[PDB]
Amino acid sequence: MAQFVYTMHRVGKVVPPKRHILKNISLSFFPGAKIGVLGLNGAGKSTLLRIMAGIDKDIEGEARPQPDIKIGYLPQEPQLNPEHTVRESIEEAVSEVVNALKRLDEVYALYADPDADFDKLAAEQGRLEEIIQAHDGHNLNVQLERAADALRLPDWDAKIANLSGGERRRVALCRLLLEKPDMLLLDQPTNHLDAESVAWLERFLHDFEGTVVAITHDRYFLDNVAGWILELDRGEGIPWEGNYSSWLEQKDQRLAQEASQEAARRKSIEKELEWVRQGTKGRQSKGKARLARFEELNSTEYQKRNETNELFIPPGPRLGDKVLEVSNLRKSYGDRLLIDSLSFSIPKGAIVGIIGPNGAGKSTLFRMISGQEQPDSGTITLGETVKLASVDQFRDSMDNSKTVWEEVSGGLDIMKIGNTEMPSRAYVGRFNFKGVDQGKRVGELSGGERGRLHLAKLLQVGGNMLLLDQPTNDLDIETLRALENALLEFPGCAMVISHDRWFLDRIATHILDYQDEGKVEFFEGNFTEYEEYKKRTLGADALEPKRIKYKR
RNA sequence: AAAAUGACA
RNA sequence: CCAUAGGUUAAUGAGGCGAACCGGGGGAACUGAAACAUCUAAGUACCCCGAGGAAAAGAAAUCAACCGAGAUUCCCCCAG
RNA sequence: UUUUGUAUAAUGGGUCAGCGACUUAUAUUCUGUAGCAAGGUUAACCGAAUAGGGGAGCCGAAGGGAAACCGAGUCUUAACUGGGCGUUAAGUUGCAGGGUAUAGACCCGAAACCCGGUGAUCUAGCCAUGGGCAGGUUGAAGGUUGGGUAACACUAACUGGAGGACCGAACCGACUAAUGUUGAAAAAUUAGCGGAUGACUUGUGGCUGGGGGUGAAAGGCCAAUCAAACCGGGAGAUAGCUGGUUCUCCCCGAAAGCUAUUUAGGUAGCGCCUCGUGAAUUCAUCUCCGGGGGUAGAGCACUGUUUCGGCAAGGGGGUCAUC
RNA sequence: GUUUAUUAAAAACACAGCACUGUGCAAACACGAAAGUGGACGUAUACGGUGUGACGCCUGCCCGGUGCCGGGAGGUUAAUUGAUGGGGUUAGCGCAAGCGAAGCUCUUGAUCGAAGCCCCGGUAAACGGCGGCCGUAACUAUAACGGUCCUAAGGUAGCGA
RNA sequence: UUGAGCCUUGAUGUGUAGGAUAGGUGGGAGGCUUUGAAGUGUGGACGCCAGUCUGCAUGGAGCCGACCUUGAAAUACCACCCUUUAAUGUUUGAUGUUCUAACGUUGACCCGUAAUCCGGGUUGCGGACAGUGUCUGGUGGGUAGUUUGACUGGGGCGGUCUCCUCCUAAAGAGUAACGGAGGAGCACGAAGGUUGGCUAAUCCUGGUCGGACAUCAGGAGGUUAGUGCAAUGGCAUAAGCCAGCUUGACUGCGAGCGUGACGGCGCGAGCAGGUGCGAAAGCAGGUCAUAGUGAUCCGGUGGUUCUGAAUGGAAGGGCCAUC
RNA sequence: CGCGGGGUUGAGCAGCCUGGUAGCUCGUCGGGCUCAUAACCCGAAGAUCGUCGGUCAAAUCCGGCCCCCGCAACCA
Ligand SMILES: Nc1ncnc2c1ncn2[C@@H]1O[C@H](COP(=O)(O)OP(=O)(O)OP(=O)(O)O)[C@@H](O)[C@H]1O
Ligand SMILES: Nc1ncnc2c1ncn2[C@@H]1O[C@H](COP(=O)(O)OP(=O)(O)OP(=O)(O)O)[C@@H](O)[C@H]1O
Ligand SMILES: [Mg+2]
Ligand SMILES: [Mg+2]
Ligand SMILES: [Mg+2]
Ligand SMILES: [Mg+2]
Ligand SMILES: [Mg+2]
Ligand SMILES: [Mg+2]
Ligand SMILES: [Mg+2]
Ligand SMILES: [Mg+2]
Ligand SMILES: [Mg+2]
Ligand SMILES: [Mg+2]
Ligand SMILES: [Mg+2]
Ligand SMILES: [Mg+2]
Ligand SMILES: [Mg+2]
Ligand SMILES: [Mg+2]
Ligand SMILES: [Mg+2]
Ligand SMILES: [Mg+2]
Ligand SMILES: [Mg+2]
Ligand SMILES: [Mg+2]
Ligand SMILES: [Mg+2]
Ligand SMILES: [Mg+2]
Ligand SMILES: [Mg+2]
Ligand SMILES: [Mg+2]
Ligand SMILES: [Mg+2]
Ligand SMILES: [Mg+2]
Ligand SMILES: [Mg+2]
Ligand SMILES: [Mg+2]
Ligand SMILES: [Mg+2]
Ligand SMILES: [Mg+2]
Ligand SMILES: [Mg+2]
Ligand SMILES: [Mg+2]
Ligand SMILES: [Mg+2]
Ligand SMILES: [Mg+2]
Ligand SMILES: [Mg+2]
Ligand SMILES: [Mg+2]
Ligand SMILES: [Mg+2]
Ligand SMILES: [Mg+2]
Ligand SMILES: [Mg+2]
Ligand SMILES: [Mg+2]
Ligand SMILES: [Mg+2]
Ligand SMILES: [Mg+2]
Ligand SMILES: [Mg+2]
Ligand SMILES: [Mg+2]
Ligand SMILES: [Mg+2]
Ligand code: NA
Ligand code: NA
Repeated sequence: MAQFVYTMHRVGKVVPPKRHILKNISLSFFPGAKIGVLGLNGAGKSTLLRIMAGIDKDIEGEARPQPDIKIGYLPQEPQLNPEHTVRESIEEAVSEVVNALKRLDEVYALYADPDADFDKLAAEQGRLEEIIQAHDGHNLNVQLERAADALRLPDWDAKIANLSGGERRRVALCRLLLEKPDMLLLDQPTNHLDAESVAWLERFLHDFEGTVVAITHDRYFLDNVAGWILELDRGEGIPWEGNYSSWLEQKDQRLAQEASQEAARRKSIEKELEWVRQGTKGRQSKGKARLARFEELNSTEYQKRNETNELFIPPGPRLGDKVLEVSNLRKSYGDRLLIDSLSFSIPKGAIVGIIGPNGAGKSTLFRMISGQEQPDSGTITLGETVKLASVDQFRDSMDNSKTVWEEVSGGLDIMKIGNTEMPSRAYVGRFNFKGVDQGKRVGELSGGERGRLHLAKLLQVGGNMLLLDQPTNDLDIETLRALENALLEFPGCAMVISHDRWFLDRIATHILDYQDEGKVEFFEGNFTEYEEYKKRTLGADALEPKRIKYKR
């Protein structure tokens, strides 16, 4: 009884093609409930989040929150100001209190003035004597000095342009949170965070009540916090009570049963078609009712929209012994040194996984490798046979006003990958972009579809020193494993930057571990062999967490 | 663990 | 001994019949809809119970419209 | 009579005489006639009552708009120089008539549905009771006495009298043929045929009732009637379907087409007929004038097809670098 | 032995025998608005239903469809229950405007909620089903044999114009 | 045995730096401490792991406030506790086991009674189940009511049913067959409106890769080109091709006509209010035209006090737009 | 001929599924293992997707031509 924070009733949704990404989803939520939303890229999870937060009311059905609840919505790709700084971007969040202090000091100026002393005050200041109290505008200074510690935000002077990818998400998380809301709706909240930040956030989420609906492709992240699982497969809402391991078997069972029913329906249709095509045998019935039943049996069902399979990677020029060695590399920004005295040499035909904290120079390394930057010391020495192909860390380089096919190919009926040409339509189709899904504008694309398309567009240079900067951005399990199996077959060299060590556990052959002081160390092997190295030359240190919290 | 066959003189 | 159930005994009443009309309990289908299932035929035919010279109803928890009328029953309009 | 069409070998009629089919309330529209006339007229009812009262009410004299509302105007519209509907031409009540509506609705005619009752004296099954089956055969189990065994088993003679057993009359049936089909008979006669101690047959009396009975099962039987008995009622069910429709004279006089249709043999609007009113040199023939055609015919520049020339691509079988 | 009384007496019906299935007794089942009767003054060696039809030798493979039996985890799931949001009215604050307490009403429908169905097994003397194309051996006549596709399984014994 | 709620008792709340696990206001202040210390073992939950709460060991008379070096201060009552939970009460819900008193008894005995019916009385056995009533989901040819189109060179099977183009079609319009051939159930915020500008297919000669055919140059050419999609009629003033600015793909009307049996469908100058393009004259109420479709009823969503059943409101209607 | 289905490597089959992407098992050819052959291992080849033709795009759509495989020919 009681409770019942949020409700959805027969909430359909129709997209321009014709299909219903959501149809007949009727369910309710309760205080202090954690829901994890699963599905595939295209299942409608982000649209459901937008509806639940109330951004869009173009539904059929009802979607009601209980009155007097604060809703914090974290979207797929939060948009900030490339002009702002961290200080003036975070300061926006607590807006009713900065103006409260400013106006209170101005009223402290104007109150001693004998002009309308009993008119300009009783009507105006009184509306602020509690805006400074309920929100507590006096102690925002210590509030920020404390809340900065937990996230370990970038420096206040830092600019958004100078900010790195993970720190940007950190800032956005602080901005969203500071409102102290009840409903917390997040769409993939841990896109760029490392082990420390992800563990901290998934402890804080579990502690924090008020109901949290989280989109996540990460089994380990979901297991800690989720008390309920929403499936959201093909326009249906399947609620599961349990953990990921128990739900995965039920999902597989459902798929197997649906395939069996499909086969049975096929066989029935063959059997009835034979009778329909038989003769007449005299002046007898032929059964108009039976004909109507057979005609009704010809219905349609949705195949799983993207059971995407192994991607395409076209290798290019043959590559020799020199694989762009690096000697005495040192990098800094003003006085902030990222890397000092780094020297290594990648072998031939290897995959090199790069690991480290947020804003430790990982993207900077690719920047100076691709010629965008320069080294403050030493030199990187390219091999003359080396072809470069580096994937940008951010999806935000496409133009949202163009079609998928036009964006990838360039408006050419035949483009070329590497040296051989092959048709552009086939080249895109190799990335599971069928002819129907060809026509959607790249601004109308899910996160995973956008990532796949951007990867497909950039990988057409036909190079052989693939500098992947987090290709595992918004990839599902099957989408991830397709590329994970395609990469192991790459002839050329692959340098991969990522935060999820489980993906790298299957593909990495060389390791670049970042550390403090700007220390970057090379290693040859996989992560189990790295653990073997640590255990052979060990050190007793496991006291990672402290749980700073936010409020006093 | 698997292991079939070889015209007459 | 309880006491009830019960069995003889007396006087008083009703049993059945009859044409129509009347009140009550049940209650069709053919037909029309140019087929038909909601609907109409129709609370009609028919069955059953009960009286009376008539029977039922009947003295506002009724209408009306800020003006008012005064139980019930039947006839002519309202009005197809 | 029905038809495109009948001497038709298409229907109906043996003949006379009698009977037999467009009617009757009410309502509405039009026509003729009669009375009053911007008015006309009453209903129920009262009444020594076809009179006289009764004007409740109905129609008409004003329309427009969905409505408020306005008013010889109104609606539309922000508004019409507009545009739709109206003003400017008399109605109402009887009588007679032609239509339409609700009633059986011009008359005769179904197979069928529903309701209440009468039927198991014929026939289905079953229940209680008591009769019938001439005559002649065959030899089961069993038993006794002998043989055989340690005992059995087995065996021989005698005896015995079983059976949906055998042949065959009464009795019960009904396989073949002939006769008879306005019969002797609304299922029989004649010569043959099956069962004939049994799951038999028969007398008397009971029980099962109509969407129900009973059925050694055929949709068989339930009073000569059964894929739902008979009698009465709803009931003059419905019939876009056949048949029939009664005295006389004068005038005019068609259609078998289009569109639509659960529609093709029905119906509805229009085209074709008749009666009445009002109107224009209204309409028809002919001569002259102003028109636009793309048919018949003709033709091959075009779309195609068709031969014969002289040119000429270009090409194919061999001969070739037989790259 | 029985049957279409009145055009069909039969290969049809019945039958003894066989099998499956239900039924623990106030039995299943049938006639009955019900009381109550038959079953039966019987009691699983009994009674009802269905198929086959003495006797002899036998009765092969398939649980995919459709029925039946068992399971209860999960999905869906009625009546009841009426939390919530929206709307109407208005005592008042205003006296232009608008807001709107308590009550009363219209609507919306949170939670709870069984059997069935989905799902998991069995069952064929339960209703039923029981394959294609191509090559191959001293006359190329045919295939003991092989290749491949599909099925729930590919017709066995015995018969066969 | 338990889910859930409620009320009271306890406990828990470690950013940095003051002192070191500290949630908020307190109200203000030293009082707590002696139902026997700060101190001496450790009980145990937890921890961010320094320890702070707490069972028991003798004695049993102790800490801080205040100063504040940080934003804030001193666990030294009680308050809705604001947070986790830990309990005992406590209401409700479920799942169970036990009982007797409703109820069942087609178990035994007794009486009415000379009665295997019925009733009553004792006694067992079940027992809040079973059973019945109302509501409700499933199943339900066991039973009942009906439907199952038309054209058609007889019916059935086959084909077809609405719209557009050509021919049949007889030089106005219309005109049939199960006659001869093809299409449609759309698209376009530009492919629409103006203002500027431009004009094709094919063939030849020359020329880098490059040829039979890509781009370039100049000659013949003269619409054999093109139209957003079938065919016919059109198109150079282009209705074809290329750009700018654009929203007339406007609102209310509409002289007068074409075509339909009707429902309806089509063309339309001009008038009023605003609008775009152009220097203006002017053009623009969709697309070169002809297919791209569905009446009424019922209901949904916006606007409008037109109406609002005693009155004021409201529900519900009406009208306009639309599904 | 009235109505349906089919045609893909040397054999049997997918892929026609709403067009951008020609595959499978056996078999042919060349090596290897073995005294030698089968089996087994390794490596290759080839298909105008029946045909005439008409969608940016087909094996995939549609019309036709060719051949093959089934079905129906009822009431008198
Ligand atoms: N205009 C459009 N036309 C066609 N498809 C569209 C259009 N707009 C959205 N879609 C489709 O609707 C779906 C929206 O999915 P959504 O944005 O929820 O992402 P997701 O794949 O469910 O989740 P996530 O990216 O967060 O992992 C996608 O499949 C997207 O392609
Ligand atoms: N132009 C710049 N000016 C100042 N600082 C910069 C600039 N570019 C990068 N940095 C700093 O360099 C550091 C590394 O940034 P980088 O882009 O390499 O991040 P990263 O390690 O890849 O992080 P992430 O996890 O977000 O991918 C950060 O601290 C960032 O603020
Ligand atoms: Mg009497
Ligand atoms: Mg009728
Ligand atoms: Mg009729
Ligand atoms: Mg009386
Ligand atoms: Mg005639
Ligand atoms: Mg004739
Ligand atoms: Mg003649
Ligand atoms: Mg005659
Ligand atoms: Mg004659
Ligand atoms: Mg005749
Ligand atoms: Mg005659
Ligand atoms: Mg009027
Ligand atoms: Mg009937
Ligand atoms: Mg008898
Ligand atoms: Mg005998
Ligand atoms: Mg007989
Ligand atoms: Mg005889
Ligand atoms: Mg005999
Ligand atoms: Mg005899
Ligand atoms: Mg008879
Ligand atoms: Mg009948
Ligand atoms: Mg009648
Ligand atoms: Mg009659
Ligand atoms: Mg005449
Ligand atoms: Mg007819
Ligand atoms: Mg000619
Ligand atoms: Mg016999
Ligand atoms: Mg007979
Ligand atoms: Mg006979
Ligand atoms: Mg009994
Ligand atoms: Mg048999
Ligand atoms: Mg259930
Ligand atoms: Mg029936
Ligand atoms: Mg009827
Ligand atoms: Mg017909
Ligand atoms: Mg003509
Ligand atoms: Mg003409
Ligand atoms: Mg155009
Ligand atoms: Mg121009
Ligand atoms: Mg134009
Ligand atoms: Mg056009
Ligand atoms: Mg009112
Ligand atoms: Mg309204
Ligand atoms: Na998303
Ligand atoms: Na980065």
